[PDB]
Amino acid sequence: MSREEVESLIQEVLEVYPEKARKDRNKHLAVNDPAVTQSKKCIISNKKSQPGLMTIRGCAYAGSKGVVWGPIKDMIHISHGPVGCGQYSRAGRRNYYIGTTGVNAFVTMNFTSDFQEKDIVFGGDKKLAKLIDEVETLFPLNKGISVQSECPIGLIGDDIESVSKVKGAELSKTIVPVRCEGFRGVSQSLGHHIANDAVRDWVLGKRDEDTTFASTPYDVAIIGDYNIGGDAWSSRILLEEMGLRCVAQWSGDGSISEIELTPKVKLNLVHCYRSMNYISRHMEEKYGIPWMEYNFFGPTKTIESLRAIAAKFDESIQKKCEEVIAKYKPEWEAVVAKYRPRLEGKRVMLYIGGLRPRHVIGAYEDLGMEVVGTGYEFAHNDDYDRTMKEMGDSTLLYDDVTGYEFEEFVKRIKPDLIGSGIKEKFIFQKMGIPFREMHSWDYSGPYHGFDGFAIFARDMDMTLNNPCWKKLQAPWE
Amino acid sequence: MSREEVESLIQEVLEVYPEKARKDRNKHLAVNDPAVTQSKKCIISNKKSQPGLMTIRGCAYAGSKGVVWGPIKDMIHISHGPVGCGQYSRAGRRNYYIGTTGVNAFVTMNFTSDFQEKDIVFGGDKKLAKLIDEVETLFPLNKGISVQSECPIGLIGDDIESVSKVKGAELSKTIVPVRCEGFRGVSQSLGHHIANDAVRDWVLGKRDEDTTFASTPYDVAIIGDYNIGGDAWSSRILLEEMGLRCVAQWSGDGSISEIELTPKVKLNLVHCYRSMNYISRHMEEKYGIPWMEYNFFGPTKTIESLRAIAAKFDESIQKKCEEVIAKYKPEWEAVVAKYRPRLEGKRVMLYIGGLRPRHVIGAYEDLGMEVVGTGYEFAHNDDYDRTMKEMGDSTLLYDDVTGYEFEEFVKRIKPDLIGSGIKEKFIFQKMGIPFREMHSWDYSGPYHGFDGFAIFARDMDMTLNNPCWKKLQAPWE
Amino acid sequence: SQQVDKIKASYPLFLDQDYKDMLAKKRDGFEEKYPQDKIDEVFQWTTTKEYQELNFQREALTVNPAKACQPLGAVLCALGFEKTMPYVHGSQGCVAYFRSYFNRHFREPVSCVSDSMTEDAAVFGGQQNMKDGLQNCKATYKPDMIAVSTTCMAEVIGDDLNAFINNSKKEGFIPDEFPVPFAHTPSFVGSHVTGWDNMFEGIARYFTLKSMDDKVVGSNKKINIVPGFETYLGNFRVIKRMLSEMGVGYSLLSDPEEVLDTPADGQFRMYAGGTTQEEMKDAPNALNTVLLQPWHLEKTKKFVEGTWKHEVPKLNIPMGLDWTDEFLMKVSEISGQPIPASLTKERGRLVDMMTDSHTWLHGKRFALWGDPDFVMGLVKFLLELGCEPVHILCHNGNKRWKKAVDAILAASPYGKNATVYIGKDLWHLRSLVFTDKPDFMIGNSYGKFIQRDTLHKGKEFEVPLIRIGFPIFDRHHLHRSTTLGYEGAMQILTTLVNSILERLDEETRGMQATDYNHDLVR
Amino acid sequence: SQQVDKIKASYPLFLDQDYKDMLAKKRDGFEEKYPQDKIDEVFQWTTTKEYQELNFQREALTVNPAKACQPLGAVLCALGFEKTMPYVHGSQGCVAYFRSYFNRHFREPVSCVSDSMTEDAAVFGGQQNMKDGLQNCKATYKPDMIAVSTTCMAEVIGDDLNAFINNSKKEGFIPDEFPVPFAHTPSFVGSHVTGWDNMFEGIARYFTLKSMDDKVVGSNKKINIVPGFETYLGNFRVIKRMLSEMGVGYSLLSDPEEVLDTPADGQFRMYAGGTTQEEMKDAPNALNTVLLQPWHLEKTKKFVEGTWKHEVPKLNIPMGLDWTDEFLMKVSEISGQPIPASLTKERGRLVDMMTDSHTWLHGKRFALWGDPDFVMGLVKFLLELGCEPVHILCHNGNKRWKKAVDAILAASPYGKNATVYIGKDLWHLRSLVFTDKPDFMIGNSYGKFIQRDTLHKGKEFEVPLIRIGFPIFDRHHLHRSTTLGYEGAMQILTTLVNSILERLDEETRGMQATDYNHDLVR
Ligand code: ICS
Ligand code: CLF
Ligand code: CLF
Ligand SMILES: [Fe+3]
Ligand SMILES: [Fe+3]
Repeated sequence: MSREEVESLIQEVLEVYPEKARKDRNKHLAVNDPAVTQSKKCIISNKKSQPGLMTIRGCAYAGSKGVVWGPIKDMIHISHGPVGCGQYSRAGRRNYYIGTTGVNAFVTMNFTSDFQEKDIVFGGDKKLAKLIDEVETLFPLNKGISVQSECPIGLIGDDIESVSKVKGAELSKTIVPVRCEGFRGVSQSLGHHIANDAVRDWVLGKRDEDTTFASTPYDVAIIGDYNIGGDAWSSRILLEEMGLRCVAQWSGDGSISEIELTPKVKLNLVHCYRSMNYISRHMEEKYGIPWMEYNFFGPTKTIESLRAIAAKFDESIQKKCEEVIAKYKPEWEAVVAKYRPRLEGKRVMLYIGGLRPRHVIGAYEDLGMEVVGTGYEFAHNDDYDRTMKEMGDSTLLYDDVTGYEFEEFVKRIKPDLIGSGIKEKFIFQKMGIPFREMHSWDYSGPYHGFDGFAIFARDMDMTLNNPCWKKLQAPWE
Repeated sequence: MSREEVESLIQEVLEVYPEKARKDRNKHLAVNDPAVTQSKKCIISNKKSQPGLMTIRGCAYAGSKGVVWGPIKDMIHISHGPVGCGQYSRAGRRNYYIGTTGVNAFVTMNFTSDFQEKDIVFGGDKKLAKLIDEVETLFPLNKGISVQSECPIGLIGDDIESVSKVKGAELSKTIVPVRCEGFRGVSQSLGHHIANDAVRDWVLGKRDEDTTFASTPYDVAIIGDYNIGGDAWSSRILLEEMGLRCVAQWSGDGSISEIELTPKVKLNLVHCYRSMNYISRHMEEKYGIPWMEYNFFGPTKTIESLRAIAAKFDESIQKKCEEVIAKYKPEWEAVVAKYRPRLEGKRVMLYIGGLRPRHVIGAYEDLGMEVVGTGYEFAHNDDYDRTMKEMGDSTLLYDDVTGYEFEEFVKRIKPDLIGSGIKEKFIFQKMGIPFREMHSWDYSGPYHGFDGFAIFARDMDMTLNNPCWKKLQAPWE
Repeated sequence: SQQVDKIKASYPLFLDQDYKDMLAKKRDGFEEKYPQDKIDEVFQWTTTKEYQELNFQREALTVNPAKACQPLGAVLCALGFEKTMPYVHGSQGCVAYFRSYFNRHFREPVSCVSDSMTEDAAVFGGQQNMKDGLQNCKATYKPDMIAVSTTCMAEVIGDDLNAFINNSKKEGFIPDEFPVPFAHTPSFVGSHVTGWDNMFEGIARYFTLKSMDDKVVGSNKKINIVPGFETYLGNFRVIKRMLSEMGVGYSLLSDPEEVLDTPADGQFRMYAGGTTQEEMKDAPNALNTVLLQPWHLEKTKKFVEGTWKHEVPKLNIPMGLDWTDEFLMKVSEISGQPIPASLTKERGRLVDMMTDSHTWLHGKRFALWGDPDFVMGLVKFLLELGCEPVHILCHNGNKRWKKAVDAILAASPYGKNATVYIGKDLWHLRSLVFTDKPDFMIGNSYGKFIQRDTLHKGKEFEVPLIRIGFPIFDRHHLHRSTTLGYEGAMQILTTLVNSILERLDEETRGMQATDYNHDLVR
Repeated sequence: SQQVDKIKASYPLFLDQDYKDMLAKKRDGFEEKYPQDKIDEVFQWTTTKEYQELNFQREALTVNPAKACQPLGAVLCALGFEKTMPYVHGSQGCVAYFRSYFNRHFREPVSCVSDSMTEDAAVFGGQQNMKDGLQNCKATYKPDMIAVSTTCMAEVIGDDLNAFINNSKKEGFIPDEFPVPFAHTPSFVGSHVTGWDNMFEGIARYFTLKSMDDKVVGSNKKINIVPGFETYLGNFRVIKRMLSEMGVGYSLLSDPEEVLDTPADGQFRMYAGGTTQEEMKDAPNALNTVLLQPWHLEKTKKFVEGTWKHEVPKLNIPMGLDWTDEFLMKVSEISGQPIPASLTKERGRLVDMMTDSHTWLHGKRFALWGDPDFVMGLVKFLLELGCEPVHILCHNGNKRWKKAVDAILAASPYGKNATVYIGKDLWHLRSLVFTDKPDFMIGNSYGKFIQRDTLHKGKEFEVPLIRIGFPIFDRHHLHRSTTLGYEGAMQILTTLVNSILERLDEETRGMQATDYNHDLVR
């Protein structure tokens, strides 16, 4: 605790900065007050990163191509521009899927136009058309093409919309142009917006006149789950056990037909508010489909979410929900009995980009673990509004944290465990603090649902209690 | 051809020895004359190795357990004594077999008494009986047991014959005691003799009163082929392509039932005279079965052997033999056309033990290669009698050669290639001279028959013409 | 469901039938998936020669490239100098990707900064971002030097780095004495090795161009060594060890071995080791300069010969036996130090390992890919071993390099079946290994997918991958290996022969079927 | 049949149908083979717990042992001294086997001589063979020293080595000043490590027992290091490198690294390197003596403490983090040299590799076997990594060693499921890995057969083998590896984590079946 100490620590850490940088940085650091429900009066977010500060934040192309569009298996996603962008993002995110790669699924592949000097000087529209022809020749079972723009596309004045329209009608193939140039916005979050707008404008309404899909009163769509290590599959089974039918799954293990099917479904279950609220609101206004947020991190939150979801339907669904809860109670109770004694009392500091810094807090508390600091790369003020009530009093809050800032906070607070991105992990392992990679689950099987909680508890136990952390100090020194 | 120079080299090499060792070794080194038919007048063989001269020879246990009895796949061979013997010989010889190891076949396994000082002081007969019971318990599908004696069994007063008799009748199981103590004899050849005597006395006559096996006029048995790299399988196919029926093969891929069936055949084809001539002569005297030696190294010897073997039978077999020769002629002709120019004119020195140094000369000659040196670790005078006609004039002959002797001879003669065992390989590779293992075929089976010749030519070409031999001298020296 | 005493990860929790039934229902109900027979037919078609012809007719589409963009190499070069912060001028998304890429390969902290240019900068240029970024970086992370490279967006808008940095110095954002070398590194041109070359030439020019008057060639009795883009720590270490063994004074330039291998002792070290500014300033006083990877150090070669007046030797990368011998002899001739007996014995031990494993290595067929110098060194060593490089691919290779490799192949009888491909990607290589199957692949982690594809055709068509090169994400600690010198040749030979033997044991492990050839001794 | 352009050797020439038809006819006609259903049933029975009970009730029968006999270790010890011929009094078949065993493991020439004892000798003794052998060996091979060990036949007949050698010297067959140390090495007692201990104690006694009057402890300011039976060259190299880095004077005793690693330069060197006779004579003047493998150097310990009056430290084998730390601290305390910063950084880098791979290593279950000191060091390191040793087997272990290993296991939560077995063989271990399946085996090449057996039960039951130990016939050049110190720990950790990852890639390579978990980055 010690709110005054945490505020004093924020001031001493800020002392290093030049005047301009420090004044902007102070607005992005805060001491939590759970009673406060308007985070704007407390913290500022979604602003440009100060230059030279080693910001964690990714570009808009990472938000669109890497996050939203890349997971769908059937569609071929062309990184339009120089070679670097798609190569660094090739299969770096574990959006799991079922398919035959290179034949009907293309998630782990890198398709790019690979611009050279002449493409920059003369333009790449003819190259893009020829590329689309070659794609149709060599990958006949693809069900659609998206064109994700990199920085030069926007800067050289290329018109990919006209190429998409012309080639689309000629081949009878859906071609989705996405203007996700990295220079746009300040973070991956603007790319989410652009990707959702492209989904709305080019894919979502293809079956508005079609009524050949048979709908049931129990039709739901999972929105905003990317199946990280099979996370959506762990969540879908529970929904299927409650009696509901999951028509679509955005966008992990997703297909273009599922996206088109989403207007038919009665209810939208949104997991990541940050990336998919845009299209969820659009569908509520256009189709009258209600949407609600849920949380499947840890037993308490998943039980609450299942009951709330079942409350939207009739009494048979509620009966099945109680049956599912009763069926899974002994397993997560055994997990708690095994692992809570090993983790009780430990303190965690979590830095991630959106939703998860607040989504995983309940699962940590289910194991008796205290979150004393949390922060976001690119969340908006509504995310902090949802975050302040879920964190304890006088805990540290931090938006777009600089590498120096995070290192000093960790030195002062001295957490038992840190959850953060890959760039952070090597630095904290050197300092002797156990590190868990929140973005990729450290290449581990899913953290969602009751099955996920077992893996979560085992993973947290093994890193925190590992014998090597007791060995960084040589005996002679 | 420089006969005086070879004689001078033998004298200078002998100069190093003390008087007794020099007088002994001078009788084991000769310059070959083809016209001479009695080899005793120039070279002496089958004598005790000189002490402290680093001989290549093994012991009688290696000759019996390692060579003759070990290949029998469906029997369990107990190394009776301390642990070393069976461990060094475990799966060191590539006798190929088809079976389920540990269930019905036991070739690559090491069964041992593991004698300890108590067993030395008070004897191991009761331990042998208990061992036999344990073997019957744990390996129920074995079809017989042999007990191979190591050096202590003979030195202490063990009597394994009585244990074998008593246990054999009680379990209704064939138990073969073999008195193959390593200190008997001077080499592996006495091991061969002891093993053949055990075969005649305990196994060969089981079906003398039995007449339920149906015999044909074309019944033959392969004797002395151990299936190194499946060498016997390469030879057997040719025999079955000629119309003959191979009832048994001793002892590679061999079974005890095949041994018991051997006295019913019409002809005995002995691939190795030195290992099996003992039992071949016994079967000729007792059963009236004729036996003949044959050679399947290289196309010329193979064709000659096939024609002679067919000449032992009627005209149908001879017509089939001409069909086999005609069928295989293009393949070995292509082998010759591809590999002969690359190895043409190359000179070879071979030290291989009992049968191989004379046997492989024709294959080397088929590739245009000249064998300047032939040597035997444990051959008898009759082997040298056959060798002198096969060897060319003024070539070097050598029996039980020492390490010093063979190194000096190689330094003077300077062969292009040396074929010998694993204890000479690294010595001559460091000297810069290409080396082929002529016991295990450098783990490249088989060298027998028409299919064998193609592997042989490829292997000789790949070692002699290899790029590394041109790189032992550093450029700056 | 989970059993608390034996918790299951995604593999094989998904293998459980409840999950299998769920996935089957999902596929059958809402994926509108092509029938499995059509999938099988299309896959079989993609393994054919007709598909290969269509594939090699590609002109616009690149699939699964085997290269990266220039600023990554620029950052790696900058990391090799003491207390130097790599600064990339342009969009921050690039820096996030570069840091993530390098962090996965070395399993180590990678420090780089961006000035975070946005659309406003795309309209009015990046000069305000330059001034504030340089001030902020110097204040916060306290470097001794800041090395500036360029993202593609900065290159397209035509930001003038020299003018920007000078204006920052003349307006008091950074001190006038503070060293800020820079280089233009366009993503569209060349690849990451080109970026390494550009960054190094920028740094060398910054420290030497205006002070050549007092420089005398050979006065400091050392040899400069330029490593190029190197992702193996062992390569730096073996070069240093061999030069020290000969007693040869040397000055390694752009060496990052320490900062990419810091210990875990309870403190984070952002900087460690690296070439000092004094070494770079005194470099023109060396006897000569050796470029370890000449095929991507051409601009550096031009600067070093034109300005430093060093007669740069024509040396291949010191890989394998002959090229290591030539490198050592050239070093001895330049410095006047004889080759010591320890290196002679090391060479002899490598030759001993060659004679020991030649029977297993002879005639094996390899496909392989990577960067030009590494590829040509590996091809040379493979020829020395009696192996057959069949498919040689360098996505970032040029025509002169291709003639050099063809000449190397023509000098050996083992190069008769080799074809060299430049400008081709890994999808081309997938077609090549299907239609003309070799025994093994040698390349980076991206080859694993190709292996998977071949296994789908059948076990008898599977082409195992051998991981040598950059990047190696799946394996742990392979970045500690060595590929240069006799040590590197020994490591590579061991890796190759034991991959061959491990595959052979895999193929002969079937009881009563193929295990007759499952020999204890090989 | 053979195709000249693609010749096929035994695998897979036998796989051709003509050969399959031949083998089928042979089996069906003359082998009288048990029906395949009976064979399958018996195999399944041998994988059961009831079979394991019967198997562990064995008292007389040993199947697939995991040890050798004393004279092999005696020969290895003798090879570690300068220009020394190992001389084995007894039968020549033993020497043929020893030479071939060592030749396959190191791919190097091993020189040993025999007096070729015969049946006539069994009743009259070996003294004539001894006198002729000593004369002949000295004349033809010119050794500086001849070290005499004994075969079981010589031990059973009770040949008196001391009397034989003395009579050879009084006769004049060999000069009275020529050093001929000897040791009795019975095959029935102990194993090869016992032979190494006996040979070393014989040599040390021969050179020091009668000259102790002038010896003062600590006068030469060195530390003696005794390595025990070691088959890794890298272990000798690392121990020398660590001691030289500390600036500690040392005298390695019985070091053969040079003889077993001679270069291939066109000449054969029968001798190279080795401990000199002057070093052995001056050994009692050292500060102290360290035994690297104390559990098979007990007789050497008794001699060194009783005669040299050195206070031998209680040190474990320097394997893994804690035991390497303790070894270095003891060396520093004895010599007065501080531990340098290079070793501190090396230790930190090992700790960094541990933190990098801990998630993949944690909780993995291992069976393992080998010699006592190596086994206990490996168990200690595995516990340090968070791994679980399940089946620990040492065929040549004793009860005191088992008590020490049990104490080590009790000190960690990761040893709760471990069982230690002494006097058991590899058939016992086969039953153990069937009934209580671990994740991996660690051991020598003889484990490959066990792996094959488990694969026959099913792919989900297969236990992969990791080759660490002696002997390693199937693999090439693994004898160059290191297992001691921080370097050896680094090598072992890399081997383990990459075996785990390679197995995981094998299990997730199935297209559209398990390849959802076939991740690029691990
Ligand atoms: S049995 Fe003999 S030593 Fe005739 S003991 Fe030896 S598998 Fe040799 S020359 Mo090893 S009489 Fe066979 C032999 Fe020849 S083991 Fe093999 S190759 S043809
Ligand atoms: S000549 Fe032959 S191999 Fe030698 S012992 Fe005698 S039968 Fe055997 Fe055995 S255990 Fe070791 S290897 Fe010997 S010393 Fe005894
Ligand atoms: S912020 Fe984002 S990742 Fe950066 S470029 Fe812009 S869209 Fe792309 Fe691309 S090729 Fe390399 S990595 Fe860049 S310098 Fe250009
Ligand atoms: Fe690291
Ligand atoms: Fe060797």
